[PDB]
Amino acid sequence: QPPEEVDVLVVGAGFSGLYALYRLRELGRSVHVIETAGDVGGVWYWNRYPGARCDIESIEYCYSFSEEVLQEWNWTERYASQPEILRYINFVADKFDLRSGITFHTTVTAAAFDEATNTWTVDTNHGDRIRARYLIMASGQLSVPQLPNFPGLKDFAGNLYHTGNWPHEPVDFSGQRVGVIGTGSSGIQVSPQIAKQAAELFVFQRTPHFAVPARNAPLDPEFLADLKKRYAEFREESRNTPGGTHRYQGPKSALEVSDEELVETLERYWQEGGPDILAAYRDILRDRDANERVAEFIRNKIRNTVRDPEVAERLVPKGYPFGTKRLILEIDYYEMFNRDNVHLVDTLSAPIETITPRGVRTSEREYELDSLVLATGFDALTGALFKIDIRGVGNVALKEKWAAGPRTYLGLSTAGFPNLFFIAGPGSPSALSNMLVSIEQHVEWVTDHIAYMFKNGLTRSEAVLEKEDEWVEHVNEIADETLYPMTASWYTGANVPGKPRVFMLYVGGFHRYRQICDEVAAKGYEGFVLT
Ligand SMILES: Cc1cc2nc3c(=O)[nH]c(=O)nc-3n(C[C@H](O)[C@H](O)[C@H](O)COP(=O)(O)OP(=O)(O)OC[C@H]3O[C@@H](n4cnc5c(N)ncnc54)[C@H](O)[C@@H]3O)c2cc1C
Ligand SMILES: CC(=O)c1ccc[n+]([C@@H]2O[C@H](COP(=O)([O-])OP(=O)([O-])OC[C@H]3O[C@@H](n4cnc5c(N)ncnc54)[C@H](OP(=O)([O-])[O-])[C@@H]3O)[C@@H](O)[C@H]2O)c1
Repeated sequence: QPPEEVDVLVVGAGFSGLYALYRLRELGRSVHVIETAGDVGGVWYWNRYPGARCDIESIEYCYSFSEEVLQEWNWTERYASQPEILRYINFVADKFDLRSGITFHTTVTAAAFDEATNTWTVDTNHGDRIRARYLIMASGQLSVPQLPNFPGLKDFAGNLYHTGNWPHEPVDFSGQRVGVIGTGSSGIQVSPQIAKQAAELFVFQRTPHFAVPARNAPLDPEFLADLKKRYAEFREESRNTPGGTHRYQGPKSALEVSDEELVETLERYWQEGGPDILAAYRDILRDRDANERVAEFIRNKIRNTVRDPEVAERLVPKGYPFGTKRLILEIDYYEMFNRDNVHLVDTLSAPIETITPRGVRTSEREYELDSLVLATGFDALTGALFKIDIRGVGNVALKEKWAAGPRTYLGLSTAGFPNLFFIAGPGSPSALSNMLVSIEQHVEWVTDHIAYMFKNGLTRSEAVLEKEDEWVEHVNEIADETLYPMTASWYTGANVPGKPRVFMLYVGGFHRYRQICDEVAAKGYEGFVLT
């Protein structure tokens, strides 16, 4: 399959890769995609665990580049399940004939820039060697699964799973003793599903994460049909926001309100369900005292959800500000702890010492299990790039240049590595926004930039070192006026032993970040040198 030479090579056929392929084709450029999976979808291809589902409403979490897709697709529920989102992606891939520009089952292993010819040379684990003028890394944010770091993993005699690499056949847990290690979004979704089959489920929790009710519901096909009438308009309202959704931006400070107004307001959000409570007051993510008032409200709801008070109290998040680890949407997760066959193992109080052939040993006891499910997250934001031998000008490795944390101009490019773009990764809003908004804007800005280079007969595009250092300082400085750096999250690299602890995302909001990108492009790509 892959061509020997191409204007642009794209790595990844998730949402980012697919749109890049599509837009570059519309721009008359030759383009080709390489993708490790057997088919399209990215995260929605790999994460097939039971209960997988989006936590941005279906009507917002979708593409907007095609009116036809917008008119014809029918979402069915407030939050789409993984199988549904996979169906939407295959729909889009079919409509635009995308598979013809993609090599599947192939991992990019190395890429090196050649200064003499201004081109990337890209190698794959099949021994393919492709020459591209431009290299676009659409390889994802949460795409390399992280195992936890525990001795004895290869000794466990039962069945071992990671939610990011879930089998393609359903997994039958009927009558088994099952462990789940991890209580982020993945563990919160997969656990209630396993609880329904397992003889016994042990949920091994380290830090409790904050979760609020999803309140999933059927979508009214009326509502849908009206939405369709003004769908493009509705999406531009989402693009003019900090978060890339219709979330209300609460104008008040959580400190200014009385306790009663605070409870009556938070009750409304709690009842309506969904993540919008994050923007209920302007300073929840800027001030510890404001944050703590909302945090206490959430924590009280949790204590009131679980009958046994001792168990309830082990579920209550402590030690970090609400919203600074990704807020989770839960569906009958806290309720699940009321069931007889469901056990919370608090591993802050009894740390896991080892996995054994039988199960898990903590400092207090051994748990015998037939299956162990790892909901332990991902090597975020940089994990997928670091799996590739990427070499830039003067043979600098990206893995070395970014060894103290990612260094980029606008998150889009890094100096010393010309003709290379990252889609929706570090240095940009990325997962701080609805990713379909983040992704569409980067794919357009990059592919426009490329078209602009061909139009003008230029062949080399590079971020100016001083602009990149200035950008990094800026990212760091605005993060430091929020509570985000205060907490060990995958946003700061806490997912991975030994990884540098640096908050990796642009927090100033999608809207502002887009303003800045447009202004840069409008000045002919200021902070880039084009030759
Ligand atoms: C389970 C899950 C649920 C999510 N829910 C939401 C949500 O509700 N809202 C939201 O905004 N975001 C969500 N996200 C974030 C998600 O990352 C984005 O929404 C979006 O799906 C990412 O798209 P992408 O194409 O950029 O990357 P991906 O979907 O991850 O696709 C990248 C692809 O690149 C491939 N690849 C990587 N390295 C190589 C290589 N070296 N060679 C070849 N191929 C390679 C991978 O196999 C993968 O298929 C979720 C993430 C996860 C993991
Ligand atoms: C709904 C929806 O859209 C959806 C669904 C799924 C994913 N997503 C998106 O992807 C992101 C990642 O979510 P996730 O759940 O896969 O990963 P996580 O958030 O990194 O939680 C990892 C968990 O494993 C625990 N843990 C880690 N190491 C450990 C160890 N050594 N020992 C024991 N435990 C270990 C870790 O414990 P602690 O103390 O917090 O480090 C934590 O409990 C999400 O944020 C969304 O962006 C969205």
